[PDB]
Amino acid sequence: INDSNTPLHLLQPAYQGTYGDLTPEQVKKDIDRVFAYIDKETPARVVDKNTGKVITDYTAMGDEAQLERGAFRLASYEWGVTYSALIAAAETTGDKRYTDYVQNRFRFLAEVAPHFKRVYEEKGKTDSQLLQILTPHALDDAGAVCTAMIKLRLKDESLPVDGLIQNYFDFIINKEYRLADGTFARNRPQRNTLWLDDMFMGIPAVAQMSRYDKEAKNKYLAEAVKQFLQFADRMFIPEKGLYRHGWVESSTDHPAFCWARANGWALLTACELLDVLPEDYPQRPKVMDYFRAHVRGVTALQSGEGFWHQLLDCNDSYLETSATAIYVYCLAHAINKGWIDAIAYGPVAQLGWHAVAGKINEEGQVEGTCVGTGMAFDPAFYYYRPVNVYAAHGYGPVLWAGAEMIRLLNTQHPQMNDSAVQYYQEKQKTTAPIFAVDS
Amino acid sequence: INDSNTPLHLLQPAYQGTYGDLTPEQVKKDIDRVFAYIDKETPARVVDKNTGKVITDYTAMGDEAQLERGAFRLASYEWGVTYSALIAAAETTGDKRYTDYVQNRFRFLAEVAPHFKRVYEEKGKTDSQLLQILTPHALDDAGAVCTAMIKLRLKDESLPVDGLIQNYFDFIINKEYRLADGTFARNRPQRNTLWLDDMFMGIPAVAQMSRYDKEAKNKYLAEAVKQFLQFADRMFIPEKGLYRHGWVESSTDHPAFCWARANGWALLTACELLDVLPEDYPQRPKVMDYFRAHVRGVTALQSGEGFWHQLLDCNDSYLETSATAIYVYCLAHAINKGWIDAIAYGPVAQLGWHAVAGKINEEGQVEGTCVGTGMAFDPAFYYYRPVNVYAAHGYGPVLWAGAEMIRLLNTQHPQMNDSAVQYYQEKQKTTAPIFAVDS
Amino acid sequence: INDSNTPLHLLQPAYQGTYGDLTPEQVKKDIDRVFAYIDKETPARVVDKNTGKVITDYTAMGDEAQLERGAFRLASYEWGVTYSALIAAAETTGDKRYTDYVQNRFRFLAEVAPHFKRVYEEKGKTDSQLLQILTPHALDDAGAVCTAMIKLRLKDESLPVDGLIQNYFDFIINKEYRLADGTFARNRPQRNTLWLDDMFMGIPAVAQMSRYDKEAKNKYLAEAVKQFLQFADRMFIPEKGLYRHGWVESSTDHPAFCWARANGWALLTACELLDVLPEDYPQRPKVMDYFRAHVRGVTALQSGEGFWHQLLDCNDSYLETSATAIYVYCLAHAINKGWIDAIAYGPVAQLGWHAVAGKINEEGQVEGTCVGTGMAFDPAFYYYRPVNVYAAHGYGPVLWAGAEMIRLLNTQHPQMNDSAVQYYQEKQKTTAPIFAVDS
Repeated sequence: INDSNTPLHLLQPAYQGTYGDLTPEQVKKDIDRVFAYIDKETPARVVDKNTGKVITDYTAMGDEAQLERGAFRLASYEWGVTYSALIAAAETTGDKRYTDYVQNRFRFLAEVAPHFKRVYEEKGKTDSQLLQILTPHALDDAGAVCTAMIKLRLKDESLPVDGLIQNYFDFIINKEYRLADGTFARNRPQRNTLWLDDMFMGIPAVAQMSRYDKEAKNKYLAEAVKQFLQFADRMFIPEKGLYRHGWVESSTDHPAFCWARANGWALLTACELLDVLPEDYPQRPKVMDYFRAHVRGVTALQSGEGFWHQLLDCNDSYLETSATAIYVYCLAHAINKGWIDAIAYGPVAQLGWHAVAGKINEEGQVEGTCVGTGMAFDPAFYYYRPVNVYAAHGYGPVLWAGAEMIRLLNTQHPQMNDSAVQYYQEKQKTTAPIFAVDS
Repeated sequence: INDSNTPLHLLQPAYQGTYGDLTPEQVKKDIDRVFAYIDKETPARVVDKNTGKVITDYTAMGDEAQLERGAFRLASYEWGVTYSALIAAAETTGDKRYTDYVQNRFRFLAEVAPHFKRVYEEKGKTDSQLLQILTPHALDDAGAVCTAMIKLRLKDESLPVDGLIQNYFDFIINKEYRLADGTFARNRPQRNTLWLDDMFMGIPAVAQMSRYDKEAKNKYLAEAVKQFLQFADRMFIPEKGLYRHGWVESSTDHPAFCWARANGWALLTACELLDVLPEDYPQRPKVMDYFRAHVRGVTALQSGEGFWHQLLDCNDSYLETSATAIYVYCLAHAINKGWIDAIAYGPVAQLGWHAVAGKINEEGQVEGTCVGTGMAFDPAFYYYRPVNVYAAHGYGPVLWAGAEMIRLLNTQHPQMNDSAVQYYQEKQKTTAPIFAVDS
Repeated sequence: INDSNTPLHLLQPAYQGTYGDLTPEQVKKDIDRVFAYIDKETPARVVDKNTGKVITDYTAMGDEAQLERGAFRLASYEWGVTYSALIAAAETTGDKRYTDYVQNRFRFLAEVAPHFKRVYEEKGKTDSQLLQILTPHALDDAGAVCTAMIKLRLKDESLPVDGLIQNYFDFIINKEYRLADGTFARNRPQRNTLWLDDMFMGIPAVAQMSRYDKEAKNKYLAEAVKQFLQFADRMFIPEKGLYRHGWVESSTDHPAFCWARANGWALLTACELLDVLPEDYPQRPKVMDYFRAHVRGVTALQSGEGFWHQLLDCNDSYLETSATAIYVYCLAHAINKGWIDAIAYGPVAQLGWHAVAGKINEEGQVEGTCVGTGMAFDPAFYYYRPVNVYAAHGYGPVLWAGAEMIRLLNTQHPQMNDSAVQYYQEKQKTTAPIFAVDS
């Protein structure tokens, strides 16, 4: 084996993860494993908190009743993402089990919410999970879930979630704290702080409400855009093509910690907003320009393992799964929508999927996901955020990425060429390992 | 332990070093350990170089006499930093032992210098340590020590260091080699070379002399500023917010090796100069702008361990203690002075202190300090500079950083919020792990 | 051993590879080891492909005849580089063995080519290595070899390579696929793709043909420049000072994978072109500006080990030998030619040579060379390219770098100063470890 008798250029590279060909059947097998797992870990039942006995007489129950505790909460913002993912997966795969799940959980929450409200009113206390639904106090308690409920209800008028949607959205649009200019804000950890996460916690709900409330379509399109641009003005870093995680209004400098998951939330927000805006919307160009600039900054920092780093621009920080999945979804979606180039980005998405699929264990858990994480102004905090299989943030994104990869693989015609994944818009009529595209 | 039954977001991160709360008492305990150590390793006595017998009849001694050799030289530029550090520490802590040390060493050097001069004149030879004091040949032999002597003498007219100050400063201002435009320069390793280190070796002395010589105040303020800006024009790299270690006038390109300690010296020079300049000094804005830009470039490159890298912009180069300490001092000082934002930078300084305190061993030595280091035009030289507990460069900076951290902690009200260090200007009236700041 | 009794600043650093002084004799010893090895692995004989029996009656042979297979192919583009390297090495060292080798191989190929053509015409098949020579189909099949043949023939009118040169160049200039604007291009892996490698596969041949065909000098100088600038417009990344490996015309974004070897090919192309252009050529300034900007971008990313990384701007990608060697050649050449500064770059080249020489094993093989590598749009492909001693790409560059380092060391007067390699244009009259340059 030498230069004269071997194509050294065709030697099998020693990848640590998987590389190369991907079939939509394999992607579906993997999201089905995650789906089967989360299905059994998100029970839609009321039980006695002391004995675990199933409660079915909701009119009679009291402060002993709670939602059965599986590994993941049904109405956390993390699960808001899962619900949106499964709505999308039903569409790209045609597997109605995915939407049956969302139907079932939403109908269950709609059914029981009023009874728990009555318990709270009579007893002064109830399941803390129900207080999140009934009395949200932050966009984290409302937006992602509200967004998914709007999406499904617009596909099914029989879905009885209007009461929940109105409650959630009344909080978002009328009660949530904002800066003087209206930008969704927090007073933690500092007064008048913007969190990159709130682009995603707040904007998709507003964008979807423009579709749900006919009377307020223009008003909500404009508010969704206004939020987007008021956040991006302050938080985007044009020199890097990345967003800072936080921005404190009083601070005279605004240090950038380009945390991967929140950068995922910003990329996903652009996708959610661009899914709704009319193609001739007058501010669409500015939003699209921001999206495209962010795509370029994020993708340049993909690691050799296909994952992205916890701090995106710090290649000594750990590789994190949930952000990686979010980016894969966004990139596949943007290619599918015609927003970004398939030749340039298809292989990025594909490699990212290989990376993510390698973290779906035999049980269907998603490994390597950063746990719930707030805002810091030092790098040690970010570098050392724990990872755990039970961090709920991994699940939605993996499902959504898989769903979108199936669409991408069913539309495009990727093929290995010279040992590299290449995207082709027409099927190449060759099995040669190295080839030129015909005229 | 899962998403439903655990706050995974409150799990204890597996830090390698310490993180979080810091009390001024702990900082003081640590600088006291360093102080006790250096006190016993910097003897202020004359001994016979052959027998070690203590010499007290200075009028009678000859070329056998030398300063007793402890681990660290009393009048090296490294110890010039230590003296300035201890002057500062006495002020922020109120511990007069720190200034007693400086008083003692300076009075000893003032006392013996004239006798060693007489030995040199009569015998043609004396202790090489005394030749550095009596006949300096480089800013390294004069500036940092002269600066500290001016600082203390202005606080104590009984301190008999005027002869030493005049000798040192005559060298600096009249004998030191300069470029055509007056910028302090060297002819090593190449003709007409600027060393970033000389910002610190030369400028603070000139700035302090403006305070010491009433007649020449304006002249020395102007020269200090002129040096600063003539160095920064050539050596600052605006695209990085960092300084190059060296600049050779003849070279048509000026490669940047952003060596951490010398970048510390440049940051410290800005602090020393800004401590002296009137707030309405006409060139102060340009100096402040340079300082602020350097702060932003340095802080962005802090590692996940709180240390900075030997080459700042090379995250594969070793983490170095002395530079880290210098940055901590500069950042705490700038916050204390109102030059930079506390919310943005307090946690940077605090993490850096945790990092540094972890390198103060039980003996009181400072580990991980880069040894004396000249100028190169290749990266291997910088990457492989040895570290040693006896590198004197670590001591001053750790003491000075600790002193300034005590001030910072006694003024600000930092507190953990959502597992991250946050700086508050008013004490928050809560022990909740996660909280919003009140209106 | 402490601060008072030891120059800690003069302690021996624990380098992993070699550092410091380099003699032209040592460099020559190392290239002689590589040369002896490749000499025995590149046999210039025809043999029966079944038995290995040497064939000397070329007029009588048939489709059984092939070039004897040693470890490296005689007319691959990799060996085109080797031939140019050895022409250069003969000049800087005066060792005629180097040019005797090239003479021998070129005369052998000139002698046998017509016989193999006759076999191909009569039998319909022949040695695939001869089909590359006789019927090139890509610049890889022609340019580098053609370039070397022109170079030697212009030094020796008796070298009977005009038929091969005309055949190769007819392909390059008239048959090779180009973009609409004339830029040499490929239709793999995508339609209308530019490969950074083709700067080197195509431009030097065109530049040399301007010297070989008197009638077409102006025409070929202009075409060489036009190619250079049409490639660089699209492929250079001014913000990084680096080139992207690929550029697909249809893509709306052009992702940058700054692959080290192809960046070497672009740097080498500038050297080959600048060797030919008149110093008053009207577009020379634009070419020189591109060269100088690339020098600055490449050199800033040299690792602490002296090697450069497989993806230049990804410090977590492997250190690669062939690119490193190419850069060393380019830098030494540019210093020797007066194009870049010796003080700034001599130590870069010198360290790079130490790095490369450490990969020349006792057998004379070159270790750590990336195998033949095509174009990807994901980083995993690049990060995981295999390395192999039989990758032919290492040999030419090491030889050429060594040859040019000998010239550099025989012209300049480098010397250790303060433990760092420093370049001096006049021999310094001192053996002191640390010194100032005299007035």
